[PDB]
Amino acid sequence: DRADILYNIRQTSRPDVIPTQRDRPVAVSVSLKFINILEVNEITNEVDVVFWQQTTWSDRTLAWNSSHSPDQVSVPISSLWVPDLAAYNAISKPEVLTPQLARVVSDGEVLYMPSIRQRFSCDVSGVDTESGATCRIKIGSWTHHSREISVDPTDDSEYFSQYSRFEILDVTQKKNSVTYSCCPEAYEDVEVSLNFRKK
Amino acid sequence: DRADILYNIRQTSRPDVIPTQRDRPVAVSVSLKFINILEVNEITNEVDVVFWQQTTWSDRTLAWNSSHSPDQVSVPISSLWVPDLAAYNAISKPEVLTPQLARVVSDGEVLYMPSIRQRFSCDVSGVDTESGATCRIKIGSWTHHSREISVDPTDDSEYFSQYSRFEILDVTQKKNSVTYSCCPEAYEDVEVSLNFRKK
Amino acid sequence: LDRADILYNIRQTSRPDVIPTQRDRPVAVSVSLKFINILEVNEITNEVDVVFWQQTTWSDRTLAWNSSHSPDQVSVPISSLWVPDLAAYNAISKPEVLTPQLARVVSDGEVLYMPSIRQRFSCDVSGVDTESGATCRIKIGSWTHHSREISVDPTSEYFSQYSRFEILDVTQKKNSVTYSCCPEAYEDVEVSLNFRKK
Amino acid sequence: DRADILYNIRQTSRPDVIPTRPVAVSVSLKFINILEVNEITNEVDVVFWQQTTWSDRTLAWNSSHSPDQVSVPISSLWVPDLAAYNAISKPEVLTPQLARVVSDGEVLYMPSIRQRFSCDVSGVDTESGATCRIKIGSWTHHSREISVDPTDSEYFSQYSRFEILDVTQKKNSVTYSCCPEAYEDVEVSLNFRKK
Amino acid sequence: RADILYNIRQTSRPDVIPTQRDRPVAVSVSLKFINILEVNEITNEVDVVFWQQTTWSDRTLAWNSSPDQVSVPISSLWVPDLAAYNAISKPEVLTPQLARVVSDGEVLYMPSIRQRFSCDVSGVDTESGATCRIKIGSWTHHSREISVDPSEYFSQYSRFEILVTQKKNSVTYSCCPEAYEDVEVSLNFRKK
Ligand SMILES: Cn1cncc1/C=C1\CCN=C1c1cccnc1
Ligand SMILES: Cn1cncc1/C=C1\CCN=C1c1cccnc1
Ligand SMILES: Cn1cncc1/C=C1\CCN=C1c1cccnc1
Ligand SMILES: Cn1cncc1/C=C1\CCN=C1c1cccnc1
Ligand SMILES: Cn1cncc1/C=C1\CCN=C1c1cccnc1
Repeated sequence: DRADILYNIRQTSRPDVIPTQRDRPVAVSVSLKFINILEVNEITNEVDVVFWQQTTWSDRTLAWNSSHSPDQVSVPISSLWVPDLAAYNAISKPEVLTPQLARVVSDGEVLYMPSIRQRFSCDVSGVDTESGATCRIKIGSWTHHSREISVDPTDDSEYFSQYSRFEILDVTQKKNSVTYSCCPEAYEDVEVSLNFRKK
Repeated sequence: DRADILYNIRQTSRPDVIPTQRDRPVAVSVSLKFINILEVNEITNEVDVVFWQQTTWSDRTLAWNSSHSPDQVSVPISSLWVPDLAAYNAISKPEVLTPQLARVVSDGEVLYMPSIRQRFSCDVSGVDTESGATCRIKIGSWTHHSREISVDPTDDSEYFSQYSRFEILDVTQKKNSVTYSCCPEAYEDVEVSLNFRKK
Repeated sequence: LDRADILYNIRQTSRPDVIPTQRDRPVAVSVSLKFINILEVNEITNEVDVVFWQQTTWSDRTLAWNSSHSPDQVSVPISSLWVPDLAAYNAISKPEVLTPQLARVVSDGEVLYMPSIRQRFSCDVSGVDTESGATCRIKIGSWTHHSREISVDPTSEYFSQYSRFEILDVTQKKNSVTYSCCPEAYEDVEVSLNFRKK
Repeated sequence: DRADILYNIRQTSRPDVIPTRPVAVSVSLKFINILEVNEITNEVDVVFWQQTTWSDRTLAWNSSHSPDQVSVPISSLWVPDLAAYNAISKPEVLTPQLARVVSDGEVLYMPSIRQRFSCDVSGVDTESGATCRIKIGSWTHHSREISVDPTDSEYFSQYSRFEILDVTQKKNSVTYSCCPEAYEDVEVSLNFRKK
Repeated sequence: RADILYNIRQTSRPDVIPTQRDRPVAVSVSLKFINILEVNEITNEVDVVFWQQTTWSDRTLAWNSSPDQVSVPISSLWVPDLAAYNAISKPEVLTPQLARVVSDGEVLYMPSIRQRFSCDVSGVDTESGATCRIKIGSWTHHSREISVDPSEYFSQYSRFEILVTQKKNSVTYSCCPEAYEDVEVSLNFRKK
């Protein structure tokens, strides 16, 4: 049934179409687990970090009966709709470090969690402070407003490399909504706050 | 129904044909919102900047009925005709940092606004004074002259990063039309004047 | 059967997007790293840049043919094949693959893929100047298939005379790990590269 | 109709087939910037417009009651396999890779390119200047299949650390040891100096 | 000439080694060194530019000699999967990726390549200089499938000078029972 399931997903799902249920927004969960902090610059206020970007959402049309079938499959993301998330204050392309496969569950829920390396512009002052710096990253949909996509956040140092020259103090995630000057609509995002200190 | 709207587009879009409309030029709007200034060099006169390149134009073929269907949708740009804009004094290709989706309205109006990192050759003198420097970026079509394509420009620190170590004194944008030595036709560009200084 | 015939059949039966499980059991991937070079280390940042042959074998019994009177093996580009989704967990760059992306398929269905790879890691570089030397640990495991669908197991001679470093020992350990977020276990091979400066 | 002209092109251009009587290719470089110079390694980094023209009569159409010119993606056209022999990086193409096609089958491709070369940089701080020679030619076509013909500080950047004294172009034929066919190249000479 | 490309597209099998009978494909390789660009005697690494002349025969491509040759995209043809074992970067190919095809089936591919190698740089400044050896061979075809058999274009603006030899070698590795043929290129050069 596993090739069957991939087949059913590809015949049934269009990657270029938002899986909106009954003209409700598509609820996406976003969550970052930091793995490393590689380059910090206090003169230019730029940081280099590696993290797992956990992204989950639902496409109920994908679902299948798993009484005698596998409960899950791994699928190339090029066969799915994936939300067009962006980090607003990113100053580089995000470098994907892991195979780009999503996990689909028989109920129609999807998990995509690449490990990503990326550079951001953010407040770095206090890095050499026992209070540490707090760097804020904002992530949301680039071209879908809140009527279509809604972004909700789900040991902060649990998988953090210990060989990093930095140490994490806390990670906190909060939901925001913003309307920009060019356009009438609002865009939901998550601000992740990364509190870290040099060692 | 968002799916039915998109198939229609995929069927009739013609990515390689200017939606020219009866030998009148396509009227393109171009507008930059500077987001960050990352590096500057007074001796080489080079600049590294991140900006939103907002681009709008009409494709009539793309229109549909929004009465019982949605007003607009996100489309991959690989599925559309896109203006062949180039920045004349660019010295790198643009690194596109965001998903390459454009917004298409049922009236055929297309919005495409990517965050872009690029490096330019321009006048950096003054960057360390209070008066600041004035760097000019020129954007036009590369292969469509005045009759085929027209570009028109349409708060300057509204989206600028507060963690940048530069700041914007003013942004101004004026239209222009130039004939080159090689060929008789004229080309339109938008001239953008970034007046900024080191904080 | 000729080489063309074998490739034709592989293209007819291969399904690059779908794991080739035998009934119930997990695909048993084998992995061993053969280190060729250690190019840049940083004692301050704890980052290494290494070159290695990633020898990877596994079985896809659907590909099999009778080779009594035909070739026993062919080379196939990996896009024609299902390949395991292995990741180095503590890598901080993509793998630069240096060799032609070709796999070797045996008539019984065994597959061998062994790319030469240059990659950068985040590991312990302390003591690289010491007699004890440094011990960098590289962790490799399936990224999206848990232990019931993929298992990985471990299977200095070709290390460059010209590197600025010498190898002391290379050991491997198997781990199985369930993570905070998700209910499954994921297997990996931990390789320990014990090296020091000449 | 402009759509109609492209449709015709797609089913009329064999991108893999040269259209021949050697194809006559015109090459000229208009320099936009000199970005780096390294007097010790003899390396230069430059930005230039590559004007490339050639005829593809197979592509022609009727100009009356018809648009005289269209913009076409080069991926859909044959294009000369030009290469710079003293290049030491791949060309970064800074512009959209579209050609323009006239109704009489004349073709224009003029990308903006950044590229690094190995050439003589001695004298760049001299009043006389330095003279950097770039040689361009077809890589796999000999004289009987392709000839290259060559057709100023005019578009050169005011903000460059350097200025152009003179640009000159010559034609050459060369036979290499490996193969007995002849290859034509246009040698472009750049006399420039630090201001 | 359009017809020849049509046939080649028609009969050419890019993924299938074109072995005749039971014998291996004879691949000729030779490097023409054009430029040595960087050198690091500390790390023993070099960055060079060379032309790689690679030639071999594929008879599924032949035509009744119409002109003798045509230029083809290598994407249209089987190409030998040579790799340089002591490479530490991917090849950066600087020329159009086009192969010349003779009517008899001879194929010639010669790109200009820029690559960094790991080799012996010790003494490059010395009168003796250093000597880098670049080993080149098929990565996944053993000696029964592929056999590999082996200075006037150097740039005068290079900061380096060349005092070049080529040798055949055949290697059986610990993992596997077959032998892999290679060519070792030996290059003695010093700082100018
Ligand atoms: C700045 N920003 C944050 N999240 C999304 C955006 C981009 C905007 C703001 C409004 N218009 C859009 C848009 C619409 C269509 C295509 N691309 C961007
Ligand atoms: C320099 N420039 C500014 N805007 C567009 C250009 C490019 C030029 C100048 C005129 N001829 C063209 C051309 C013609 C055909 C194909 N590509 C470019
Ligand atoms: C950290 N790690 C090691 N091996 C795999 C992972 C990633 C995780 C573990 C939890 N679930 C996954 C997953 C599942 C589906 C898609 N992507 C990631
Ligand atoms: C050095 N050069 C200048 N123009 C062409 C060349 C390359 C050579 C030398 C002769 N024949 C070739 C060739 C033939 C087929 C494919 N690639 C290169
Ligand atoms: C190390 N080396 C030198 N020349 C070729 C090689 C690669 C080898 C050695 C034996 N087995 C392989 C192989 C076989 C199939 C696919 N990939 C690699």
